[PDB]
Amino acid sequence: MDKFRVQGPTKLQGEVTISGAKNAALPILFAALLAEEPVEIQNVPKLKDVDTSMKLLSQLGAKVERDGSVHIDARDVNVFCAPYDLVKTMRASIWALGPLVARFGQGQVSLPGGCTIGARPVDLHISGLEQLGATIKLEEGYVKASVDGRLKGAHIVMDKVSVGATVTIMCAATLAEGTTIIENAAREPEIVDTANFLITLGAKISGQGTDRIVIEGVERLGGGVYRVLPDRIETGTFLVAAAISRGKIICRNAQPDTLDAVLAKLRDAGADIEVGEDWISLDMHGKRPKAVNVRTAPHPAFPTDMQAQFTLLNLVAEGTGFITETVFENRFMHVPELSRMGAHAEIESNTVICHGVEKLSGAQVMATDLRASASLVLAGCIAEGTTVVDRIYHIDRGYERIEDKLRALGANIERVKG
Ligand SMILES: C=C(O[C@H]1[C@H](O)[C@@H](CO)O[C@H](OP(=O)(O)OP(=O)(O)OC[C@H]2O[C@@H](n3ccc(=O)[nH]c3=O)[C@H](O)[C@@H]2O)[C@@H]1NC(C)=O)C(=O)O
Ligand SMILES: O=[P-]([O-])[O-]
Repeated sequence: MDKFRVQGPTKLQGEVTISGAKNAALPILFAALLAEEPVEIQNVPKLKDVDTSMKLLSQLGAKVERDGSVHIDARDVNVFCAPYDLVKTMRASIWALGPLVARFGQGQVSLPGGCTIGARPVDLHISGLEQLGATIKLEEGYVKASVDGRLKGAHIVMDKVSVGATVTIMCAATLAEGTTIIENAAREPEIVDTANFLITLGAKISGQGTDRIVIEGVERLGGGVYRVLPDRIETGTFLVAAAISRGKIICRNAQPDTLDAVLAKLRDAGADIEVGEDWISLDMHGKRPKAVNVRTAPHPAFPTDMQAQFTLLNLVAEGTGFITETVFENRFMHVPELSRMGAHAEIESNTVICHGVEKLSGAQVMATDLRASASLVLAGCIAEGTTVVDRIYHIDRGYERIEDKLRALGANIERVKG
């Protein structure tokens, strides 16, 4: 059980290089199961979620190695099941289903269960596949999919907006007979990156990043080389790190058009922001941030993966600000932890109401969330005294070596093995 011991207060300033998007890497690694010649994915972050993906790929029969880049040879894939033991540790494994059924006509993936952040059903994944001609049944907890021959292009109108299901259907359709059209598709940058990787292998896709995606089936996909886009969530997290510590920062290897909503909100909090073509700068000019009001929603609105960080900002800001969550309505476990550190907040239904205090106090807190818990580490950096963040293996799934980057910004942080 690793822990972070953090010493503050400390003013975070300097620069940071952004790693590749964790949530682009993942879908792409699973899309590689479609490829019949070898592919190299560049700029992949070193995260536990990538490790788990590789472990699953390999288990399926693919040939996988890695450093900066990941290498995948999916020619000899010969087992078609993502077993309970893996899926339970990372529900994104469900992404194996699509490609497996599209290419080999069969696929067995464990049905994911409960998550601490809220209800997370996969009905849209299943329904999308059935609509593409797959037959799907559930036995022994496995969703078992099969198709005689290959899938058939279809006009699919999505009941609600879903990143996961949009990816599942998009990927499966690349090897179907004819044209698939996805209506009400998710527009997340990562879905664009995934589509562009697919095209690189010889797929025919258009409309990615808009609500309508068109896929023209081809008979087989090849190999190639593709570089993953920068991680907007990591970028946001560090921008926020500076904004709460009254610091200044430059983020290198960024993609600004990816963060419109976040940057706009940071300006409202009083930050001075400039952007280049692959950098973002933020300066607080020694100022304490002003409270803001936020509502999470699918891209390009403000992202749920940034919600906890902005909650922290508000909790040390001037005034009162609320944050409403419309994507994961129970994603507030960070709030009671920040309360142990002297933050003043209440939760009414799916809105947190924050009353900013001048400074927080060090305490023992517990991580539980892949992305959200990073806010506990950030809190540690600006709190008065010593904070111990327990159970950071969660954070290790989500960020590449966060302590190294924070230290290079002035943080007093240490990883211990209690
Ligand atoms: C928490 C993850 O980030 C999440 C990110 O929060 C969400 C939204 O941004 O989109 C991905 O999740 P996801 O695919 O599960 O999210 P979505 O499917 O868009 O969620 C849609 C919403 O509709 C619901 N939903 C989803 C699928 C479905 O079949 N039915 C359904 O009702 C879910 O409850 C959810 O509340 C990212 N996960 C990955 C691996 O990319 C992470 O960082 O690991
Ligand atoms: O359920 P898994 O995303 O921790």
